[PDB]
Amino acid sequence: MGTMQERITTTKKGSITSVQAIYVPADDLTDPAPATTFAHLDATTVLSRAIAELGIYPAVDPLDSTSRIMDPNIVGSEHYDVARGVQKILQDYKSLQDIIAILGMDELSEEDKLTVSRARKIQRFLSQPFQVAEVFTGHLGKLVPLKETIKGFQQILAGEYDHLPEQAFYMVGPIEEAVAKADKLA
Amino acid sequence: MGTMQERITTTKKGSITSVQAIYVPADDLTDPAPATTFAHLDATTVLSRAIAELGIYPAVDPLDSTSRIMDPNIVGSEHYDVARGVQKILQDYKSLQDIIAILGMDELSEEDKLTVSRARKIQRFLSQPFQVAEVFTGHLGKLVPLKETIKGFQQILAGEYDHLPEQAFYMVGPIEEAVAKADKLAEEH
Amino acid sequence: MGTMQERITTTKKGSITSVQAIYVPADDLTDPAPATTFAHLDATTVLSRAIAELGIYPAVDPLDSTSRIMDPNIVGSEHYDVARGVQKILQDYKSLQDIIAILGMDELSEEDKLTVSRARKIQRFLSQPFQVAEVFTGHLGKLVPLKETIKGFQQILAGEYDHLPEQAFYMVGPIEEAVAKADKLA
Amino acid sequence: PEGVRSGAGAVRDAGGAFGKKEQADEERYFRARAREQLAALKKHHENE
Amino acid sequence: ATLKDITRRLKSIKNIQKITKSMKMVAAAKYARAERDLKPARVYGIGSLALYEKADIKVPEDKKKHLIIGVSSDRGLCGAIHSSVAKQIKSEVANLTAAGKEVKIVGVGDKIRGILHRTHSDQFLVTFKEVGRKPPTFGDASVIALELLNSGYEFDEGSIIFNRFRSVISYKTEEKPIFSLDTVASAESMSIYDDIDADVLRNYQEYSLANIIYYSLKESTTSEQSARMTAMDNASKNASEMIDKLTLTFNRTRQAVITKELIEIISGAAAL
Repeated sequence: MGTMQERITTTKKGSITSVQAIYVPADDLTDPAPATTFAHLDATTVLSRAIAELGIYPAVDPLDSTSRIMDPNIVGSEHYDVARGVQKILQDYKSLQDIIAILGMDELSEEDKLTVSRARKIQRFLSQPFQVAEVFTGHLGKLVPLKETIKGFQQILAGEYDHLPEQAFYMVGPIEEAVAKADKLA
Repeated sequence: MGTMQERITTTKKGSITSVQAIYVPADDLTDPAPATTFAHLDATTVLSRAIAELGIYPAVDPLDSTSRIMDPNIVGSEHYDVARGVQKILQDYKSLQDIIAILGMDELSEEDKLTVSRARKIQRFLSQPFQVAEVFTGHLGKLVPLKETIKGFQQILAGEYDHLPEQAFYMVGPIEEAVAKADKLAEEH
Repeated sequence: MGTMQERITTTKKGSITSVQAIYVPADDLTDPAPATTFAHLDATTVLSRAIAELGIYPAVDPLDSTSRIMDPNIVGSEHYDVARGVQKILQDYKSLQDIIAILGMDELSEEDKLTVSRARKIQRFLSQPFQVAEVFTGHLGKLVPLKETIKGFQQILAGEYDHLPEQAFYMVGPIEEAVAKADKLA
Repeated sequence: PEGVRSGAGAVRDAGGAFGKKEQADEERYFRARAREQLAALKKHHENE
Repeated sequence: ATLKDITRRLKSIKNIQKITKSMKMVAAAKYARAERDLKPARVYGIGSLALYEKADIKVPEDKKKHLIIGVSSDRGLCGAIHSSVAKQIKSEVANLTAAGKEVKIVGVGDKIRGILHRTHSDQFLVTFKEVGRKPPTFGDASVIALELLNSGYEFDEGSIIFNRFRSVISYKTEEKPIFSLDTVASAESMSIYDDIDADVLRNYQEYSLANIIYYSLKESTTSEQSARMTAMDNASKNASEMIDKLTLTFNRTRQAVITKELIEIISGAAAL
């Protein structure tokens, strides 16, 4: 494994990047086959079926996937704080969803009803249409730069777009098309 | 194993009826010696140690024995339905024993209590005193024909003996002896 | 091993007293090396990591240590009765662990609660401070005579100290130090 | 499919505390009813 | 320490956890209905006791003994609900016997009878059963009050002990006095009421007894349900904690068995 994996690096002329698929035997993460591979990995991407049930595409689990360059010394300060806040809100929404199924919806305080709506909007701003499926669904593909992603999530986290309906954020690119689509509705 | 086993057969010139005893090391049925023997047989009886510790003899496991002529077109419909009805309630008994572990016996619904009461009586009636074991048990042996065997279980499944204690169905022959045992038990009380 | 061990004996010309330390690989007592040394000993002392985790020093297992001279006709009747009583009490408390670990203390009757309290009090009193460990523990060494230990365990078995907290029997010498530490810790 | 899957009756197969606790309760509960059934049998047979 | 023991022990806890998890929701569903009906009964219960509140009545030092009533159910797995009541029941009798009275204890609920049977078997006057399976009603209080008066025992004082629902996570134990004795009722402060008679007061005390009993039962049920829900939550937390270490132990043993069984084949092949 070492002799093969050490030829994929970044030299002065260029670089090579690899995406690999993993199968864990017997659901044991300490088996010698996957334990040796995990020493070379720098990121993970988890695809789940429950996300696909809600109608989210691509079905990437946000709380289960991880990276390693997610550090203030590398990616910066603003990027790190925004990506921390989104995880915090999406984590607390899942814990409070358990209460709503036992005590009832009336036990929620005033702040909870606001956090729930913000989480419900964020969970729909993460979807995106793809170009390779253009003909099947008849929608143009979108390619968002990094700056627009940071700004769009930061402004939703602030609470600025707290009057538009939920469905304005579904299957859109940058933040402007959401307000335009909300303008068209109603 | 295959070379030897193929010579014990009933060809067109005669008949051979064979009975073979097989030893299972450490009560493990996945061992390679008993594992490769199931394919050579037409009927199997599996003895278990859990049943023997309850005091029921012979300790035959009722949910792990099989035969090839258990078909509605060979033994009739009544005989087939009675056996399947017994096995279904014996399987249903197991699931109720998890609930009783956490919550007590008295919190169960009345239908569950009736199911458990019938299953316990069915379990006892399968035991029988043998004739070569008179030194151990101290009773005389019994033999039961087939029609009484069918009718006794059909009546217990119907619910005609819900007013008798369990002990009357233990170590008896036909169904006629359980009530005669219960009457003597009532007289001696 | 038998060739070497048979020479360390006591004969009609002198006496030899042996103290040996033995090691168990990967906390396993069924390994072939330490499992053949049990037949060459007259007294055994087994140490456990789980007891050391709870903070009881020395971490001696009381249900796995034996000696050859534990009989009424050598040590006397009173000593033997006290030892058998404490071992029975210790054994009984171990058989309730599964129920306590799930259902909780409230399901027990009164006698079971009393046995649990007495066993938990007895466990503390078996610890002791050593003199060679004063440098890195901040305590003072102690040395108990035999009669005081016998009487202190008799008194606990008789229930004379059921009104004291269980934390007063921790890291002391003779029984008189438990009442004073309890008095200070009012 | 790869992991450990349980079944029916696994509580009484391990033979821990809960299995014996389960067994004794059934024994007591069905030891109680036989007295009433025998008494009612004697009364019925004496009456007729 | 073999593989079979680990497998069996894992498979038992896997079922225990699901049983507790399924038992939690039923207690939540019952607690909702139990909370719903408390409000209409609270005003009735408070309205029954206004007269004794306005005109203070104090019992004298007599020797007709008390009538202590404790309320509970027939089901366990509810934390320390019954123990708190049984704690004060035996506390009061010591003070009562310090003065010296022929006190008797009546308990509704089988657990109360079971806990205190050993030390107070003689003081038991009468006990009830079949409580807690279905929600209580006024008819049950009527039956209890009717069966209480027919007893030849007579009292000058009495009290009833119950658990009062305070919050979804807390409750308080308390008791209320009874002045159902006619003689103590006829005092100076009652002179303001000017259309009374002995028959009227006898009937009035008769009704007040049933009112207090009904109020106590409807208070106790909700607290019992709200405690059972929490107990069934903690049990599933503990089971989930155990099934996580057992899996790691199982995996390690599974790898060790394969390595040990491969070494033997290699060793027996080399020696030929």
